Amino acid sequence: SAKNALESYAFNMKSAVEDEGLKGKISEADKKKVLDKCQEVISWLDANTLAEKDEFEHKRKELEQVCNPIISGL
Repeated sequence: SAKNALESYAFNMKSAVEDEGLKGKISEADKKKVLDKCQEVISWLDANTLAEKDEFEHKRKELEQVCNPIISGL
């Protein structure tokens, strides 16, 4: 269930930056970029549930790279 993993992961990063406390711990730009990216994958997840595992696996890598610069300061 790489789809479930991906969406939860994207939800998690999105929730973390958009968290009412972490919202002042991360910079607006990082918060924005990861949220937008999380929305990108999340809206894609909803569209490509039939994707292969590697599609999500790569999407995970993508999402990780967007949140990574933000998570490294969180």
